[PDB]
Amino acid sequence: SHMDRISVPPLNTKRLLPTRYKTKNAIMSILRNGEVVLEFLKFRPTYNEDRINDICRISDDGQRIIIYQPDPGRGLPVREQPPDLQIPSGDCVYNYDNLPSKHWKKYIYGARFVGLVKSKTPKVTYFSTLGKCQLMETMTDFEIRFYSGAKLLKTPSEGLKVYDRNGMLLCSESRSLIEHGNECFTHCVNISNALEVAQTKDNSCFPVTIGRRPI
Amino acid sequence: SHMDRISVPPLNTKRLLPTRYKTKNAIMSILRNGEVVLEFLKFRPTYNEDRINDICRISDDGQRIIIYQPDPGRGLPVREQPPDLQIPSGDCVYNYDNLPSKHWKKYIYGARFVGLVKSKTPKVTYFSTLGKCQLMETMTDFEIRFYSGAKLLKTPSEGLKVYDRNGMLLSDYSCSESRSLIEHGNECFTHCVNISNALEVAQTKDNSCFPVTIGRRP
Repeated sequence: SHMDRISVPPLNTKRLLPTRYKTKNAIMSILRNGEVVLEFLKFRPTYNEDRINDICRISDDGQRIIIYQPDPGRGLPVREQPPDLQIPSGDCVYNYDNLPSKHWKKYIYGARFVGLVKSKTPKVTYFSTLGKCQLMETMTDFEIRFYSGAKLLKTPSEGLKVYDRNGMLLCSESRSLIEHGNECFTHCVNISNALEVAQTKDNSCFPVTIGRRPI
Repeated sequence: SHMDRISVPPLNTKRLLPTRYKTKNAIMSILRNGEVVLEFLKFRPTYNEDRINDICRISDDGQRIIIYQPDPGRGLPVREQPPDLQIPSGDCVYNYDNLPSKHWKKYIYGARFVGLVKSKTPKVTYFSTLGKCQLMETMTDFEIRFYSGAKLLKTPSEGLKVYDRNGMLLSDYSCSESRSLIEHGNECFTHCVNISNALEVAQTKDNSCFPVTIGRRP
């Protein structure tokens, strides 16, 4: 039933570069091979330090999941990268369509970490007459760094905002920058749609950069 | 472990009106009192029809959960309204934090149900110079019915979709017309959000500020 399948769509790390992000509760990595590794931490007085409590690896297309607890009861100490993957024993290998519900929260955490990185990864970059425009891989996040210094931000929750170089939210000059922002956004979206036509499995069309900073 | 918990926060039916969804495997209701009632169905040859196998009731702040399994094995005939049955024992009354994982699928299903309702419930309606914009209770589902006939939809689940005057989905924005629809989308969405934000200030427990409609059909 529609009740036995997780809420998020299967994640995927298309065009996302290696990155290692760390909160107080988790280390999360996108690896060179596109896989997502989540190392959830638990502080262990016994060792007086964070320990890797459990690990969730997710394939670059979101369909294959491995979830286990390393050395249960104590886990592993934190290193500069996630631990290597030991050959799976089977009962720690799940897939997207049958992932049990008790593991959905971890998977959703991965989807969200991937969402974040996608929201900061430029897919189309364009030099307008007024500023450097960047459409992110999410197709919704977008910003312009104006040569003057101002900045326009478009996000899925607030819409378009514009700021001065130090970050104060500016006002008829705003009407001008905002209008230019809409225009660039649409151009970048059109560039993106246009380029999918030339895309093949062997040859990519992104990330793309058009024009250059004037002088 | 913190990651070994239910995958949705507590639901809530704030400002949702009564409603009833029928799927092949459940009947889902939001009652007048704000309660969610999920009726799980299963076809039973012995009766030659679908029977209600079990039931899950969830309070309006998502904090109370009651699980029934009425007339076990046999179930109940489906009715057009959910009946408020006897609870076998106090063991069947849970709260959100202690709900056992064997019932998370049910709860999450309820929370999804509620999200569907919220995504179709207008919270801010604005009549612009170009269309009727509706920002929904989710704060992220947004649509404009342009007076000219175009339509623009915005959801977290599908990004942006824009339909020309002829009801055709646009694949790109080449003409001055399509580019103006996308632009109005952004401006009107920013405004409805600002309206939502500004109104909260006037909100109390005695008086509401939503749903709100600004202006009118030209």
